[PDB]
Amino acid sequence: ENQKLIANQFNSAIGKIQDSLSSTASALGKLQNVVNQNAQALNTLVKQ
Amino acid sequence: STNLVKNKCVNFNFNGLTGTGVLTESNKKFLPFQQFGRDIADTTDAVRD
Repeated sequence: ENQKLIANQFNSAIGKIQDSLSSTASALGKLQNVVNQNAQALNTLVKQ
Repeated sequence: STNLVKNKCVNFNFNGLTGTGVLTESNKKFLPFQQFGRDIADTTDAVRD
């Protein structure tokens, strides 16, 4: 009945995610802070 | 003082800057009243002759 509708649902959710990432800076936060808590891990290491 | 060399690991002994590295030509621009540049982690990555 609705292969097209379910596909549109999945891709529309995908597009909402795309808008969230292109807008929300904290959307990937859990890598970002991990990158950051790695970054000033090294940065503290050089500040040290 | 000594002349400048490129693509060779040499010591750096400036007025107040010490280190060892490789000096290559670059495209950055500095303000008239500046001496040396830094990166985010207070590590030099470009200087004026």
